[PDB]
Amino acid sequence: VMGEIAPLILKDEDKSELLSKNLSHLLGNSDAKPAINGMREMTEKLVTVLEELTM
DNA sequence: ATCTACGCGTAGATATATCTACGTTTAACAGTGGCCTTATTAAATGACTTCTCCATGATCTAC
Repeated sequence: VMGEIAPLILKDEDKSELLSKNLSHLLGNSDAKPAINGMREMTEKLVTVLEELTM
């Protein structure tokens, strides 16, 4: 996640400095929950980034 | 793994939103005619207390 999805999701940060963090900084584990499979904004951007990465 | 901070789920309190709809009979009448019983009978029979129980004085008779 922080290797590839984070730089495309987190727009303005140092990617190497992003490589040494916790998943919640970009996923938002305060919410998290199986609700990521729903229609939430982070789900939207994650799906967009995944679809762009693998075309 | 543990301490600490913070964002979120949630429950309680509150203001809001709910399209059709309207017009819902106006008129004139609410029987005009004639009758509202004609006959006849207005009981026919017999019965209308039944009975005692009397009041008073002269006379007979027993003690």
